[PDB]
Amino acid sequence: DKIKDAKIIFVVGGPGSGKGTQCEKIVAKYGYTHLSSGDLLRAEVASGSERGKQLQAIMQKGELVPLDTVLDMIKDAMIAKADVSKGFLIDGYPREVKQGEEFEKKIGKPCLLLYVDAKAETMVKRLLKRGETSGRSDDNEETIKKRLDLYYKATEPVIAFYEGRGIVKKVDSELAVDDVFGQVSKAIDAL
Ligand SMILES: Nc1ncnc2c1ncn2[C@@H]1O[C@H](COP(=O)(O)OP(=O)(O)OP(=O)(O)OP(=O)(O)OP(=O)(O)OC[C@H]2O[C@@H](n3cnc4c(N)ncnc43)[C@H](O)[C@@H]2O)[C@@H](O)[C@H]1O
Ligand SMILES: [Mg+2]
Repeated sequence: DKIKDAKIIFVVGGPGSGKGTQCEKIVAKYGYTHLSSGDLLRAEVASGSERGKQLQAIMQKGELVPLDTVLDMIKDAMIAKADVSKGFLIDGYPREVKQGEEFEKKIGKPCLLLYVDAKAETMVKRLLKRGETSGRSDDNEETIKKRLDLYYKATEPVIAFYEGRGIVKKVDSELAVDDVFGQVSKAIDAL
């Protein structure tokens, strides 16, 4: 039960808002264990498994993969690091209110949610630029629009939920990367 007593930080924001970017800075500075739902899912794809093929199809459409699948991947990763971790940074989960609730039922309660806030047009620009070079098949304009629609519909209520909980710190991800990280640092330092 090292885990349920562990420091757990949720990182929530739209596609291309800068979640991963900020999380890499957090890792370098604070040394937290970075668990990205996207990275865990893409790792399953990379394994060549039949599960991986199914997840790949879902992610290519810009849709949410089943709750149990991603939560179980995250839980397993947390357990594998429970003895050595300085704290957990959960990046890209939860993306619906039910994902937050099941995480609290099966794992533990977050002490902080970092709301990486960016405008829709900013996210589109960022993702199209990244899509010029990235290995992501979902960085195309049509799928980008689907990802955004899902974000506002399903994931923004997550932000509202943890605002009601009282643990959200909003960071302005339209500033320069280091400037955003200053706000991130402020929030983490106050823990
Ligand atoms: N919980 C879940 N449940 C069900 N399904 C799930 C799930 N999680 C994932 N899935 C499935 O997996 C798919 C992929 O999800 P996932 O990969 O987890 O989420 P994502 O939001 O699509 O991730 P991105 O990498 O696109 O965005 P990011 O916010 O991390 O931005 P980044 O820092 O890279 O930055 C983006 C660009 O902007 C640049 N940038 C960042 N910040 C700045 C800044 N301040 N100024 C200028 N440029 C910046 C960056 O250099 C970069 O080029 C989902 O669509 C879904 O299908
Ligand atoms: Mg990311």
